[PDB]
Amino acid sequence: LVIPEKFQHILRVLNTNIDGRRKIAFAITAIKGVGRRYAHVVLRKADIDLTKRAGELTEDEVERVITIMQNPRQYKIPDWFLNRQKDVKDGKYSQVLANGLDNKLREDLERLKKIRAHRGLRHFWGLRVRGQHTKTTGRRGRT
Amino acid sequence: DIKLFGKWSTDDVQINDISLQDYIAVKEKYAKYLPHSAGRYAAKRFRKAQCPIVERLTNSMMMHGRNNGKKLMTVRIVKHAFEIIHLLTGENPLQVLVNAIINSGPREDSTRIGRAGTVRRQAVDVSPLRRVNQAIWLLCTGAREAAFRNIKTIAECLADELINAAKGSSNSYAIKKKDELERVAKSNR
Amino acid sequence: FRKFTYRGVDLDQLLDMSYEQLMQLYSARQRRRLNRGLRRKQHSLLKRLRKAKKEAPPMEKPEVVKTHLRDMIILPEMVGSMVGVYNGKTFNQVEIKPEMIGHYLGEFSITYKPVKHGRPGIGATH
Amino acid sequence: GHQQLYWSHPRKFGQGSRSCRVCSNRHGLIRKYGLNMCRQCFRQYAKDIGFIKLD
Amino acid sequence: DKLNNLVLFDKATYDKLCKEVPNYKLITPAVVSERLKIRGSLARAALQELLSKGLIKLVSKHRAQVIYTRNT
Amino acid sequence: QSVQVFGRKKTATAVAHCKRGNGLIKVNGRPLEMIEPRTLQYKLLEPVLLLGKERFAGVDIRVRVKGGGHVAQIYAIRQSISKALVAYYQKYVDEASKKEIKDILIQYDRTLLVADPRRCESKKFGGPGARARYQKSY
RNA sequence: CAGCCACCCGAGAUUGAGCAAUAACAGGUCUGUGAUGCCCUUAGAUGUCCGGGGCUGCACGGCGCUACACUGACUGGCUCAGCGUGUGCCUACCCUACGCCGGCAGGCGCGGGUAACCCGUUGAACCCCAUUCGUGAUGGGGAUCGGGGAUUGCAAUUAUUCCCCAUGAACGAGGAAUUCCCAGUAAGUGCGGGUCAUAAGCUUGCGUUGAUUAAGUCCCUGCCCUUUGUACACACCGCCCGU
Repeated sequence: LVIPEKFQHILRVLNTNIDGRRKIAFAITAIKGVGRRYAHVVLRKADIDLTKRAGELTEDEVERVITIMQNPRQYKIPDWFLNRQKDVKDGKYSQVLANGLDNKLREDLERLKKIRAHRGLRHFWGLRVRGQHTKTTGRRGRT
Repeated sequence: DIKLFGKWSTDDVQINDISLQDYIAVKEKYAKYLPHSAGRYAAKRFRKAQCPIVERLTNSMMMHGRNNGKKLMTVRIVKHAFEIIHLLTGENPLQVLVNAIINSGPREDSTRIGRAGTVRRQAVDVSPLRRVNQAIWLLCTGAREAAFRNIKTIAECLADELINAAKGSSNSYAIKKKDELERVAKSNR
Repeated sequence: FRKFTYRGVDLDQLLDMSYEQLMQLYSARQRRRLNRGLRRKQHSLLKRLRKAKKEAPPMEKPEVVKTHLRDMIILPEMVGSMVGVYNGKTFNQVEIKPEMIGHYLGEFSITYKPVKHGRPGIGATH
Repeated sequence: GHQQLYWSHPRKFGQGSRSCRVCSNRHGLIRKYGLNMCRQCFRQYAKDIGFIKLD
Repeated sequence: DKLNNLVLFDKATYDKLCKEVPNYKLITPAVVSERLKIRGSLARAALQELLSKGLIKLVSKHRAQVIYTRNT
Repeated sequence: QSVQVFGRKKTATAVAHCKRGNGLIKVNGRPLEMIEPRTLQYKLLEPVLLLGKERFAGVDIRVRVKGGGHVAQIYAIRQSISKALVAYYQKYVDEASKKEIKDILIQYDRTLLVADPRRCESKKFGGPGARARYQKSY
């Protein structure tokens, strides 16, 4: 329950963005390595208590699921929630860390720009790579 | 006899107006243990004009066509109107429904003028059958106006719907539209 | 700088071992036309490959060769030869980097382009 | 040309592999139930074959 | 603004659940608990949990316009 | 034992197998008291138990109505209850008891037992549905 | 009287379609036709060969799509409510259960089915709704290209590729004007069939859905009848007058 001190409103855990107003399946999803079915499988394989709440969370719990995100090969599950899966720069599913160095961090997008990949050109805009018949098309990519 | 458990009774309804004997059918054999038993009033030669108040509440609330799909929901909301108004008032829900809709609602409701009218309305002596039925309609649409699309916690929205429909708070939009209708009715006077 | 790695999977390490076990790990797509067998209906592609790699080594635009085949891929030695569409109306000449193994967008040559768009104004309703 | 260039690939299945069994027309054919007619020939012969307008 | 909310059960969610809410003629905790400006849904959840101590099985939640107990 | 009254609402597939015992109705393995919808329970349990619990101990009925939809097997169970009781008290008690139990089961339900032939209606060409067409002409 | 409006021994008191007259159109079809009048003459003839490709050079004021929300949730709930196809006679090209490759497109294998007999008790909503809603940018997108690996068919380049993944262009039904709609209709969703070597956001049918209705009118757009006027009859998109 709440105690007469600071609630876990705004803190820097893993440089992610989350505010304590939306409930479960949304708070865990705020970190790009936790949420939905992957959260289900992690909570299963780690044998975790259902009652635990994220309202006053501990950093270790999110970190451990993130470590599982880095290395899900042993678990025999899709290493999903990664934009870097089977992509250049990782010999094996590796975790890149830190922010403010996005160009270096996501150099995958720089590799896609230097090869001028239309697929890569898709990222940065909201549109279909296939491009459907002339109609409400093109509107995909509004800034 | 037939009653509600060992704690509630349903034989406490006597208005004695001698005017609800031509449209509200209680005369001879229209009694039901059942709140609703799959009526076929459509196939009948307009034999649906002797309809009681509970079925009006049953059939006059849904917005658009976004509730139909299972009359399960209709009968369930009849049952839960029963129980929720019973919880609100501590007595027979239908009795207090009538009590709290008669003391308010349409005194002279919306009805046109002569052969064609849309500019203003006419302060019309509302017939007891149509006054009661349209007051239940007011409560139903106010329930789907207040309980639905509410900015507050919904377990007292029937209490505030009763407040808006009878006491006259400036919360429900239907009650201010009816206020404009009453302003026209007084324009007639 | 950075060389070519096969989509996060090592390539020089791939060539470290033998060659008979690479077909068991052959990449996705661009093998169907010759999937009927490493037999007839294939000699033309290898003939053009020898043609181009004799007139132009890798990392170079080839000499008058216009093959329309996807050039079933095993290694980024495909550079040094160009997939081109020949009609008298289609002529693409682009030097493409050797990062193409069984994967996306190794072909910049395009057989169509938008046609002259006229004036969109001059009224819209009457 | 007569038998040397053609007939070197499966192409026995296209729309040209069918034609109306009454007029040898390849447009608007009816494959359902196998009577294999066009629209208009079937409309002409429906009474005789056994199809009657009731719906 | 960024209104301050508490994600889980709270003392305010536990507040006055049996002190003056069930001692009124209208036994409905919704609006009265809402006056505390603390989430009323979890207040209802706490009230239901304390009502379902284990003597009578109350696991059904039903719709929003749902009944509450009589304890006056 | 043959009474030949059944219970059939809408198109639900029902069986009314009669042999002496307690009157129980099995729905998805859930008996009459504990019912599948779990929300229309009072509306079906009110007529029988308030008059007596041994009231159904006359002739047991296998009622296994494989009904899908709550309006389907709900009110089908009460149709079965009323029909079985009325037929048993008709054929195997006497005419006067017939009259009185028919009176109470008719004040239960005046006239809504049997309906007209109707269901979801057909679709016509020229439009997406039964009575609807393509783009509008204002 | 013909009939109409409501109901007191009482299952039933306007289901929806098919057919659909006389007289007409210079309405459409000679690119459905072994249903046919009036024709052409001489070289990569409209019929074989066209890797590539024809509307796709396109910004939801032509069918089928977003509910700013307890009427809504992911099986603690289904003994279910429910059109009609499916293989070799020309002709190889059908529907598929079940195991393995598998935690999966797709591939392999024996098996059933000429069909109420096999697909199949067709996965046509999950009603308590065991990740679980307070002032709702954030379950009402996730303004879609990365990933076990990507097709029984030469060609998948605006296209049958395929099983699925954090709020981010909309914000409360978005009006210049429009070959929609009244009792299981509108509108969600999906499932079939025709097209189909590959394929349906097309069309044609099929499913859980209502009434206290508006038991209305001729103000629009039209139609019908009567009277009436006409200088109209190519019939008001007429006739016609004058500079």
